[PDB]
Amino acid sequence: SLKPLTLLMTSSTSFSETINQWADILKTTDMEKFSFDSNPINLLELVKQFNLYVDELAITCEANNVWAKERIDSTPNLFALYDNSGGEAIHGHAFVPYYKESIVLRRLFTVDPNTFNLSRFAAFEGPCQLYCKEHKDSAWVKIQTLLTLGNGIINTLKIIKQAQAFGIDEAVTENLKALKEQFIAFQLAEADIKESLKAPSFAEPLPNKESEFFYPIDEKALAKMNGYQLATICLEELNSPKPSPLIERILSNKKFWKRINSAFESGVFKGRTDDPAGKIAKIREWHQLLQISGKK
Amino acid sequence: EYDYLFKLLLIGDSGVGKSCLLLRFADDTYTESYISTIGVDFKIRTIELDGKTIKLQIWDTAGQERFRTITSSYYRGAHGIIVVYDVTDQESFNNVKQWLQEIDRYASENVNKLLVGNKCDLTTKKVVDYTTAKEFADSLGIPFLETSAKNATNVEQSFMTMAAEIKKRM
Ligand SMILES: Nc1nc2c(ncn2[C@@H]2O[C@H](COP(=O)(O)OP(=O)(O)O)[C@@H](O)[C@H]2O)c(=O)[nH]1
Ligand SMILES: [K+]
Ligand SMILES: [K+]
Ligand SMILES: [K+]
Ligand SMILES: [K+]
Ligand SMILES: [K+]
Ligand SMILES: [Mg+2]
Repeated sequence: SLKPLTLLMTSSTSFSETINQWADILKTTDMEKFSFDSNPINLLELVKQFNLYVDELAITCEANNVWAKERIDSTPNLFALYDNSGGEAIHGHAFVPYYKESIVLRRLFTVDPNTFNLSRFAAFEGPCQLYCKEHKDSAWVKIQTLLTLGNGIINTLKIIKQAQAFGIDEAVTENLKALKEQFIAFQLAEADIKESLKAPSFAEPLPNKESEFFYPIDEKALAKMNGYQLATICLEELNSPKPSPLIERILSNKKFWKRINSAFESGVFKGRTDDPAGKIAKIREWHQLLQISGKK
Repeated sequence: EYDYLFKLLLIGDSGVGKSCLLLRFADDTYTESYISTIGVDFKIRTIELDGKTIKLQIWDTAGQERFRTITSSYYRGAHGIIVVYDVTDQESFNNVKQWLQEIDRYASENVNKLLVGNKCDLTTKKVVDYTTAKEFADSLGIPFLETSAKNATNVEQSFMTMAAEIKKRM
């Protein structure tokens, strides 16, 4: 009878070292002499810890102003040039060129702890994979590599737990091989990023009093935005706690409302995991409020 | 306690319907809600044919480019791959080309293919004519079905067909 093996987790230790620990265990153990038990493995906590890492990473990119390092335009964000959506909604999101990259980052990578999957941020998925093609070596590529590995690890383990549950051994055995490889791969990628994160020499651009999510959007630019687009923006701003100056602008302006609303009624937002129904209602409220106030 | 075990694989662009297909077919349900599959997942339904009972180990894959490392692992093991495109999505069809290439690059020598045009119920928003698709399909002797995972339209028939097509080759 061969020793039982599992990959446990200390209560507060971070994703990075957690991986690193498992990385040792997996490297230094002749996996032939053990029988792997995935039951004690705490996906939920790992997911929690990972999303927490995604967040921290996102924060430093913004803070170190990594994105400015990474420009050649003044096009509203790194990916703007790569949108061919025609401001359509794509699985609940329209493309809005003003999104901060660090928001884009979080949304392509954080893991829905509920599903161990991704909540669609679709409008940027094409533009992003495009930018990647035309900018190997770019921080976004290096970062996304790293984060995808993150994602991978989680998925692998889920697949192991699941396969064990159904006795599918071919899978469980092979997936352990892979997991180890993802493990190292992750550790490399983690090292490799450290350069790409270095704060450029040009000074920190001055904070945006108006939104947590979008770069500034002047009234000219905002006006060219469509129903789905403004709609998309409203839903995003509701991820702040206090109402934003930006959403107030949008909701106060009488011209923007018809298209915002029809966007809503169109139903493209129905399937969002971010309580669309609730958000929509609240947006309607705030709009109703505002039109009362602007009746002077 | 089963007669056969076929390993199946759905590939295709992101959001073309792979997972709703797998879901309607396995659990006979559908959720409107927007989730993108990470890496892979697998569901297992047992089918009966001729009238041997066949266990289907169906593996769902992520469409995105960045998952390819992973998805590509599960290619060699598959008895049959279903490539899926979304009939209202032009590029998704244009992409079948690469998807077929990825099959050549990764899966077995003799893997059983199947082209599926999903979201067929969206009549007004459609853009890929059954004909044009079916011709391309026939160009390569790969069976082809339009389907709506939402409506159930042909989802059952699709996996049946893929399964039968496999037994024939065993
Ligand atoms: N009308 C219609 N919409 C669909 C159908 N299948 C998928 N969709 C929509 O497209 C989304 C993406 O499907 P999903 O299974 O996530 O695609 P995957 O990324 O290929 O697995 C779904 O959540 C639905 O909103 C279908 O058969 N008919
Ligand atoms: K557990
Ligand atoms: K960091
Ligand atoms: K709020
Ligand atoms: K927040
Ligand atoms: K729909
Ligand atoms: Mg999917």
